[PDB]
Amino acid sequence: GSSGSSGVECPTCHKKFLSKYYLKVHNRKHTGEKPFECPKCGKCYFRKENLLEHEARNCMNRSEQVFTCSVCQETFRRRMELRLHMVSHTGEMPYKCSSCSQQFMQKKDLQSHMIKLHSGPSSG
Ligand SMILES: [Zn+2]
Ligand SMILES: [Zn+2]
Ligand SMILES: [Zn+2]
Ligand SMILES: [Zn+2]
Repeated sequence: GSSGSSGVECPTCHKKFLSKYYLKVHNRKHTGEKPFECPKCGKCYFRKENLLEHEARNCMNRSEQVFTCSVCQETFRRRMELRLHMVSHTGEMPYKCSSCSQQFMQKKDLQSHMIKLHSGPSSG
């Protein structure tokens, strides 16, 4: 049935990809001991409660690579989206700017933003 094409393969789930890059980032999950994991698909869930929900909320199903929240188990076809969504759970992003008052998830992400956008090689 389902077929793929020239590319790498996951020595864990046996899932081929277009480029190693994706394969690696994908394996990120596999690695790292976990307490529980959906016995239907294989989604590790630190908290049991979360695991149970998911099973009902959503499970393995031929569909575009999406992301699942960690509080409401939402659905995001993109990674960044989830990041901009999590803020709703914690009010707002963990990091913020001062000149523009931007928002970021990482400290370095902000510092660099102020060192390039605010402190770029241009005078604009
Ligand atoms: Zn895999
Ligand atoms: Zn599942
Ligand atoms: Zn959420
Ligand atoms: Zn800024």
